[PDB]
Amino acid sequence: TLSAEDKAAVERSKMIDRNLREDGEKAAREVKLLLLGAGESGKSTIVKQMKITGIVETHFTFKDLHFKMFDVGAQRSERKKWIHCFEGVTAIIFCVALSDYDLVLAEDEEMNRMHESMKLFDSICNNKWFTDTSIILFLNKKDLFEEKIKKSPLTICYPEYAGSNTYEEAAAYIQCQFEDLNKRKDTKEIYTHFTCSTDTKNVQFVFDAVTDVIIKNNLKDCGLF
Amino acid sequence: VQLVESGGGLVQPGGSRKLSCSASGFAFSSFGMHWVRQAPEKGLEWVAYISSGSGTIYYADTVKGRFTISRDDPKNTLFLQMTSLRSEDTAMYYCVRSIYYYGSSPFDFWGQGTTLTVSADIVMTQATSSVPVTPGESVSISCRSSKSLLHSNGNTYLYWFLQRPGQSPQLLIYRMSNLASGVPDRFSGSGSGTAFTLTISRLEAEDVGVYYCMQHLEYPLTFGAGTKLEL
Amino acid sequence: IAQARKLVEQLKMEANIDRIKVSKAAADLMAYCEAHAKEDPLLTPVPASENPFREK
Amino acid sequence: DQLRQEAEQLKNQIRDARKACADATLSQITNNIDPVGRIQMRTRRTLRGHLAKIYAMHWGTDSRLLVSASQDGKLIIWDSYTTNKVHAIPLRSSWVMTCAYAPSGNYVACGGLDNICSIYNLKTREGNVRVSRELAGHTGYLSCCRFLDDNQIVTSSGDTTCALWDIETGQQTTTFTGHTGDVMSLSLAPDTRLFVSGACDASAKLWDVREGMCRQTFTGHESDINAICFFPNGNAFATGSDDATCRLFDLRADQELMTYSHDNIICGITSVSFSKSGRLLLAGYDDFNCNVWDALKADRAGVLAGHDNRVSCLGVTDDGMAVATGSWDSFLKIWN
Amino acid sequence: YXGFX
Amino acid sequence: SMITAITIMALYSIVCVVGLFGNFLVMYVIVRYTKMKTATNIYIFNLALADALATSTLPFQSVNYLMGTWPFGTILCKIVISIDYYNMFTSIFTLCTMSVDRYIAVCHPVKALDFRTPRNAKIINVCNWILSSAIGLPVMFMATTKYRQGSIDCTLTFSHPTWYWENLLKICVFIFAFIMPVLIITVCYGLMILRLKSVRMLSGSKEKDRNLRRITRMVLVVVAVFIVCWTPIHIYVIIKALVTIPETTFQTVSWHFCIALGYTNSCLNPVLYAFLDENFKRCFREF
Ligand SMILES: CC(C)CCC[C@@H](C)[C@H]1CC[C@H]2[C@@H]3CC=C4C[C@@H](O)CC[C@]4(C)[C@H]3CC[C@]12C
Ligand SMILES: CC(C)CCC[C@@H](C)[C@H]1CC[C@H]2[C@@H]3CC=C4C[C@@H](O)CC[C@]4(C)[C@H]3CC[C@]12C
Ligand SMILES: COc1ccc([C@@H]2SCCN2S(=O)(=O)c2ccc(Cl)cc2)cc1Br
Repeated sequence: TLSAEDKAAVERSKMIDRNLREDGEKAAREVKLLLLGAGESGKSTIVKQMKITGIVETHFTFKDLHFKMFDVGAQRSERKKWIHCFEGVTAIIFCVALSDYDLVLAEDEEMNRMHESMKLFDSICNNKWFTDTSIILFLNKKDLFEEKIKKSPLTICYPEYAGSNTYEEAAAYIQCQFEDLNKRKDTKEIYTHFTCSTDTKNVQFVFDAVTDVIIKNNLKDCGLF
Repeated sequence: VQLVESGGGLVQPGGSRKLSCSASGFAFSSFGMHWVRQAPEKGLEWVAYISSGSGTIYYADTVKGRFTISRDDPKNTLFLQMTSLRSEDTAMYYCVRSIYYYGSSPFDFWGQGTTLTVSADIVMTQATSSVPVTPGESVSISCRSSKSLLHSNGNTYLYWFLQRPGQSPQLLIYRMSNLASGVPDRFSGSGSGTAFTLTISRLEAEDVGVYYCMQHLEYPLTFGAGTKLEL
Repeated sequence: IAQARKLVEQLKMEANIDRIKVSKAAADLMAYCEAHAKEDPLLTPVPASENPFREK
Repeated sequence: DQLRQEAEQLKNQIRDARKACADATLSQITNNIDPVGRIQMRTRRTLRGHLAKIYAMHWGTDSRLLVSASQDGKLIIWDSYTTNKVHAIPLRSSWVMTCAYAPSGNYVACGGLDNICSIYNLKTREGNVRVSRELAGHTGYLSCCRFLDDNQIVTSSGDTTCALWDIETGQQTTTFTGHTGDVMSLSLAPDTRLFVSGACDASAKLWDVREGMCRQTFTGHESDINAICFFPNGNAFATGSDDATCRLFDLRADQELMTYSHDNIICGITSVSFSKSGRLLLAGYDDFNCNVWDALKADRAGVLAGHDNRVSCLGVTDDGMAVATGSWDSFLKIWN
Repeated sequence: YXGFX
Repeated sequence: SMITAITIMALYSIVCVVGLFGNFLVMYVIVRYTKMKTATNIYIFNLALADALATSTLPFQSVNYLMGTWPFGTILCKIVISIDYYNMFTSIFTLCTMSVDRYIAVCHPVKALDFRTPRNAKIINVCNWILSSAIGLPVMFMATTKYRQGSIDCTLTFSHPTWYWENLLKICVFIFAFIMPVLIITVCYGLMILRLKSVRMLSGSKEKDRNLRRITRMVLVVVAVFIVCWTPIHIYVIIKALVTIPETTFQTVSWHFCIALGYTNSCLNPVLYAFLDENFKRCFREF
């Protein structure tokens, strides 16, 4: 029914289809992570830890698992108009620097950095495009935090805190404050890790969280969950 | 874009030889490939065709069984294995690229050709064999087909090629109305099913050569005898 | 200072402009729609033969 | 603080001029003309292969070829008559929000969260599509791009500015500034001497390509403006917003003419388009359906259902013969 | 099982 | 008696309606409101099929009982006996495949990304259907229509020793349809549950533990229903093989109840593997 050139065009289309299927199969095996946080939260330090103009893409392979980290800090536009592009992301790595409680934001308005981080975390975690998406929360600059906490009380950020002035209690209570922002605790996990200078541990934590996410997805696929 | 053929020379009848064409300067694996032979004093004749991906292969009835066509994409090479060579296999063999998709122009680039010597369907008719012309006047070349080349999809699969003395033929017109890239607007193709014409207005010296009409409706791939222009 | 000057100047440029009556614009749109009604294939189901999109 | 009072005075003067210019609403002027009646369009083709979310598509001027962009990192050029795939172009950045097809058919443009407009040449002698240019100079994501010709392209960005680019040199000749919000879409006039852009400040601005300045501003929407398209003759344009309404703006009258909305539909409008006559306004919605509106009567003339996810893009052929809808479910459908 | 058989 | 017949015929027939109804609906719903795109639907359909086909061999058996004779020929018997012994292994193998698939999904997620594909699932199904042929074909080439007491019985027939081949077939059907499947089911599901214990979104708060308990109960129900349904017939067949028993009414009723109980797994699978799947329910919840 087809002419010779039509048959050749159909064969070309079939080869294009095979290439598309191969690309989709390669992509589906690969983990996608969305990196969020403030500029000084320590995005770059963990980025270089895990390694060893718009959107920045980072590749790394750990234990036969491929990762694509998407950093969107340069995008200063309205987040509502492009956040949905990351709807089906495996996990969101949210970075916050612990030493930001004493520091106030550079802008004229006097507001603590930790509260801006908390508001951004609340907006991201409770976003309608991320309802079942797991969040790996990194609390960086722990050494600076333990120095400043002895040097300065933790009541500065919010005086409601009446607990003892100690690095362990302060760190745990900040972790609890961040985790309390989760409004769906039955269907969303938050993995909290206090970042340290050892490069291996940070990659291991992300790998374990992603393994849990993949197990959850597999359970949903099988119909068990 | 460059196609270089090799593997020619004299051969004993009943023997074998393997022609090889090396492709450079273009995406070889995305092009279907053709072998076209030309006897020393005669016109063109399609030999074999291998599609991109090696999915489909076609042969001329006069070489089916004896000839095999293969391609090696990693080396960007085309191969024609020939066995039991007869007296009719003495010819210059051209390797031709052709890409098939909506709006494409197959048979656009021809190789230089390798000479092979052995020493011991739709019929396309070029009504005229030779006409003398001079620069300035319009020239008309006619071709006729034993079957209508107008397909039900609206395309008429007629191709006009020009072979200047000592050179490989080049595509002038594809599907009887589309001008090939790099060809001046002097050349025009027109006509209807079973009757086609090539018009050359404001003729120049380099236009002198042999003009061939080919059909691409079905895979017999048949050429005309060839209309020659002279000064 | 500069922002105020820019905004005021541009708004003034947008201010003095010729404007036709709205009824005229409505009539123009309706007239264009009517004049080209037959050429539109989507308004009326096209006969199958002339329709390039058919079953295979 | 005289500036704030002066600006308010100028806005009041513009508003009074617009209202005095208003004497009859388009609705009753079109009351006598008869309805188009129910518009029943069937799906004639379904294009498969993207394997991911589709964000943009654009018809070719021959009304047969079309280009589609998806988050899979692929541009696909389809032959719509036979459903064949003409080309499959891999993208460096898979985060693509827009694509365009050159009127000559020689080039395809795309862009996204990379803040770059990539121009791809379709007619190379090597037989493959390569990147011919990478236009850089926006500080935000590109949301829409349209070819004026083989050498000029207009782009809109999430940095609140539009830019006219000379493709040969790779530099932006004209920069259009004046939107306070992100610019989500742009539409070229048929003559291409002026275009219209819609942004997240819930306003649309009309830009003169040569002069480089906004000539008129239209403010009727509540939340945003996601899509915009000129009326066929070029004297009007329709806008689709997040407030779940479409609006028709007349350039010469310099105000809104009519609104297209219904109570039972409350979701956002992703895309809009006109039929060749301009009688039908096709709008893609977040409720997975496309609504065909009687542009003159502002009544739902029909519905196109069959997409399982958001209708991200829709476009009508220049001959007006068919409609194409691309959705978040990774499928393009031709409707007729 | 064990009805034919 | 009419009572024995009534009972041995009522059960056989009722198993048939239940089975063919459920299996056919699931097979139907897989091809209407679901679509075989996942490996799970492909396995669920294939099991629904084998179970429908096997329950279909029941009506002949029940008539062979009440009429006391086969009236269908030596060709329908070969299509009866063979289909019976073929959809037996194809459903058990599919159950084992589902078990192994879930085990890989939970305990090897990274590798599961490479192995769990709809295209590999079809290969696994074809492998199951081809492995079932190794028992199907010899059964088709050995079925006969011998004559007993002026009434034909279309049991199988074996060469020379006859006891040797018969008992070898019994052992093969008892090891590759009861023991080995039990081993895979139990081990795979046990390891899966052990792994799920640690998983974070299944532990912790009350509802996560509730979901974990739900999954555990479903798994245990599957394993039970398999063992309870298949053990009695196999054990009683072994018993009959070793020793002879009187032909008491109790004996006949026990025979037919055991056979129908073995078939009852085909009737329970539709609810245990399709109606208890969250996706299937999410399909049912929208119309
Ligand atoms: C040697 C003989 C028994 C082999 C013939 C039977 C086999 C090959 C048949 C039996 C049932 C068939 C399957 C029925 C359903 C499906 C799911 C469908 O989405 C893809 C193909 C697949 C998986 C079929 C392919 C072939 C199949 C596995
Ligand atoms: C393991 C579980 C799930 C299945 C149990 C199967 C039961 C029902 C089987 C196993 C052994 C069987 C018994 C074996 C032998 C006899 C002697 C016979 O003269 C009367 C019936 C009787 C007493 C059988 C009745 C049914 C029986 C009790
Ligand atoms: C989804 O993952 C898998 C699940 C199962 C299998 C193998 S091949 C098909 C059947 N089995 S079996 O139940 O273990 C089996 C082994 C031996 C015999 Cl005689 C009969 C059955 C393979 C894979 Br990859």
